[PDB]
Amino acid sequence: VAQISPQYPMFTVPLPIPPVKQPRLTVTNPVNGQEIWYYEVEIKPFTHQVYPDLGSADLVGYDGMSPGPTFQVPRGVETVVRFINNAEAPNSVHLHGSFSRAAFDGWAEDITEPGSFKDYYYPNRQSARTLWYHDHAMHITAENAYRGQAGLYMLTDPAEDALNLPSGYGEFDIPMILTSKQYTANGNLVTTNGELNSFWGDVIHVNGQPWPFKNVEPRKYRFRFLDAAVSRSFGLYFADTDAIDTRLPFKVIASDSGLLEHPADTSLLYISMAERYEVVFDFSDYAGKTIELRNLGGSIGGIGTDTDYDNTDKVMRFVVADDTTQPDTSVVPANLRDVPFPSPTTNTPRQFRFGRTGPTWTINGVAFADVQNRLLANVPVGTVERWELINAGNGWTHPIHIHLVDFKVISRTSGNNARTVMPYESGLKDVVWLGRRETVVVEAHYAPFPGVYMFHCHNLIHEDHDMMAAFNATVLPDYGYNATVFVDPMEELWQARPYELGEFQAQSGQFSVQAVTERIQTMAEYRPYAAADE
Ligand SMILES: *[C@@H]1O[C@H](CO)[C@@H](O[C@@H]2O[C@H](CO)[C@@H](O[C@@H]3O[C@H](CO)[C@@H](O)[C@H](O)[C@@H]3O)[C@H](O)[C@H]2NC(C)=O)[C@H](O)[C@H]1NC(C)=O
Ligand SMILES: Nc1ncnc2c1ncn2[C@@H]1O[C@H](COP(=O)(O)OP(=O)(O)OP(=O)(O)O)[C@@H](O)[C@H]1O
Ligand SMILES: *[C@@H]1O[C@H](CO)[C@@H](O[C@@H]2O[C@H](CO)[C@@H](O)[C@H](O)[C@H]2NC(C)=O)[C@H](O)[C@H]1NC(C)=O
Ligand SMILES: [Cl-]
Ligand SMILES: [Cl-]
Ligand SMILES: [Cu+2]
Ligand SMILES: [Cu+2]
Ligand SMILES: [Cu+2]
Ligand SMILES: [Cu+2]
Repeated sequence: VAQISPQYPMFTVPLPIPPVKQPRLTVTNPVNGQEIWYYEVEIKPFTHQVYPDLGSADLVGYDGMSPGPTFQVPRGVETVVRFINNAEAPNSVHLHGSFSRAAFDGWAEDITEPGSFKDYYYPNRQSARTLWYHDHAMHITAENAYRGQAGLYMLTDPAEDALNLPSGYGEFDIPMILTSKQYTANGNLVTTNGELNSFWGDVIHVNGQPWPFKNVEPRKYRFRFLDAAVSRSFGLYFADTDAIDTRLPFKVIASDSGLLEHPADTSLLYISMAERYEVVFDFSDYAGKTIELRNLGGSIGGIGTDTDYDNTDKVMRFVVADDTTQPDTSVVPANLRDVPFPSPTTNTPRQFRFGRTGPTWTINGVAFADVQNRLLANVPVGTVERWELINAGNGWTHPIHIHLVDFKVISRTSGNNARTVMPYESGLKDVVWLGRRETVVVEAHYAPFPGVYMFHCHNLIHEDHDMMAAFNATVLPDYGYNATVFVDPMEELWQARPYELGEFQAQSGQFSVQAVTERIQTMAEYRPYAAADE
């Protein structure tokens, strides 16, 4: 249908790379003598000239930019990130892909008001994967995400590095953070506020830039795809501009939770909100060509309901040079890793139904705000469980996120007989897309930390009104590991604290080296992540 946003100059601005986010300092952990990387992130308003010939867009972002700066963390280095609210509305930060303790996982009610800051303690012990950090605050997630509180967080393993995949952030390892927005005549953002069905957007962005180009060498690139959009699901394919309907093959090498067991040979990638897929594309056969990254129309080929616009079939262009600077020495092994799949269970699955109760998006007819009713499951830590995620509806689709766990997609049924399980769903994931009339069974090990945790739809419109609920990953009082201070997300010890702008800019009081050191050494003594130690 006709584009509503003004006419944009297609493929004329080059793809931005979020900078890598540098720690302020490191703090000796008294427990193990190791260095904890400490960072400061300032959430603040800024403007961006999106449309060269028009007004500015008002955004609010991690360190005054969208996407946020990219985190790059080796497995086994604990990080502490002080997320500092200097904006107009509260925040709650969720590290999506992290088995963070309940109080460091971005619980929607665990907010930071402006003039406050919260310290998040992350383990960084999981399998190498593309994580992303984003706002999760009660009822205001859609707008906080859309206005630009989302950035990448790369968990790296030297073992993954010995597979010799195309490498180097900004070089042959490219973040591909997709968003779908709408602009006014004056080129500001159209707000998602008061939207209750879906906010599709008619302007496609990669890393915050509408319809970019990148100049590439005719060799393999590692592409880290993330759908950071509010509501748009995609069917990605690449075509030579000479033949825009001819889909070029590529390999999926990883899903949400990290590497597949084997690359999945693919020509069409389904990706919905909050899904991460890592692709290797070989430009070597296309020396001298423009490859266009495109999106499947017909609401992702009849899997979705998304409205398509004049230009939502276009993502960005790759202008392929005649030659490499030096040889491409990277490969893609047939065997990437042994995926730590959960031990299969025969226990009867739980059922969660994603639908409507009048004007409200619900799970089992419950809204997240209905505190009484929203804790839908108690799972003993260690348990493997199958959840059957049900979309009975033809008029909505629901990418379901479970916090804490990595899961195996066991099965997909479709009431429009459209598809089953996809080859790139062969590994471990933390989001799975319920297309039209789709039921999906996932299997997860609810481990290793006890806590109250969220699960929900990642269509941020639906999440906010109000398709979210909670599970309790439970232990008996004799469990120890200080479980009593890490099970309740709203525990006083880990709550936001106020600060003054002058303290923050001068690196004094609470931001002295000394205070930051004392505060993080105190946190470390509680040993939040000990039970994972292997
Ligand atoms: C999520 O599940 C956890 C279990 O992992 C629940 O925490 C448990 O809460 C009960 C009471 O809330 C605690 O037992 C109590 O101990 C004191 C004596 O020291 C006494 O006042 C009570 O009679 C009772 O025996 C239990 O220790 C605690 N477990 C842990 C490990 O903290 C938690 O309540 C659940 N959250 C929700 C929202 O359901
Ligand atoms: N996006 C939406 N927002 C609100 N209501 C919707 C939406 N899409 C569909 N509905 C309504 O919700 C109900 C269920 O929609 P659904 O897609 O299941 O409809 P259907 O085609 O009639 O399927 P069935 O015959 O199995 O009910 C219907 O009353 C429909 O009109
Ligand atoms: C739970 O948290 C407490 C609070 O930090 C830990 O207590 C510390 O333990 C170390 C080593 O035993 C001592 O040297 C500290 O002086 C303790 N501080 C306090 C206030 O008690 C405790 O070890 C943690 N327990 C577990 C099981 O992880
Ligand atoms: Cl059930
Ligand atoms: Cl110990
Ligand atoms: Cu998320
Ligand atoms: Cu998450
Ligand atoms: Cu939904
Ligand atoms: Cu979430």
